[PDB]
Amino acid sequence: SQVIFNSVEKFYIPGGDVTCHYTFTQHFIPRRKDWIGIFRVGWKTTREYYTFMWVTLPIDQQEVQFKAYYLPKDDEYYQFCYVDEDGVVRGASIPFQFRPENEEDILVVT
Amino acid sequence: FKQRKSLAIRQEEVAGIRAKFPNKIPVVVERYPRETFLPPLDKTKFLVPQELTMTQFLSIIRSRMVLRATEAFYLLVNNKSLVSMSATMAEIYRDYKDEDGFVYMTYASQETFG
Repeated sequence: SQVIFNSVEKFYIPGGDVTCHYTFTQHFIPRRKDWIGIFRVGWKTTREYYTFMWVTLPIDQQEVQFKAYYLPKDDEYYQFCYVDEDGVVRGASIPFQFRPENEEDILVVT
Repeated sequence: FKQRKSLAIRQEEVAGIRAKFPNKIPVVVERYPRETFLPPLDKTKFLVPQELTMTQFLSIIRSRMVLRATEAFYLLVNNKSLVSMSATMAEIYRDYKDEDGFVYMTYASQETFG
């Protein structure tokens, strides 16, 4: 709703850092304990985050970077969620997997 | 690789492959297990054009060898089937395709069937 994720990939290569792109809607006011976290799809509560980053500062079309080490190892679906200081999710991305789109043993012939 | 993956998992892999490349034929290529001479591949699944001949496909397989071997060798569908090397992948798929949606090939420099 109030926070929107852009350029979210369906696939993120394991071992690469993930740049998360987000934009605040016109009437949304970000706060400094606000955060972005990566949730298994089907998360029940915001306390279930796999990994997180604080909303990036300072704030003047935003991005935050997730280091490869802290990213999910498995084949499950995840999404970005924006959680404000009150514990309220203000935006959630399309789902994605941490995995090559094409497994490496695959060779495309043209 | 019927032993590593379940029928449904393989059918799913074919589904995904076909969704990204609906025009290709998915081919599982495997080194004859008793091969002592030819080197292994850096690739397992080959997504090939319908019109590609068995010969051209053999040259591709050769190009994926982790060591360089110029020697002639055999391409056996299912490891049971000697086929015309002038045959296109479309024909091999029509005639030899596995129930899971994959075509299987074994490459060997020599083999003795029972």
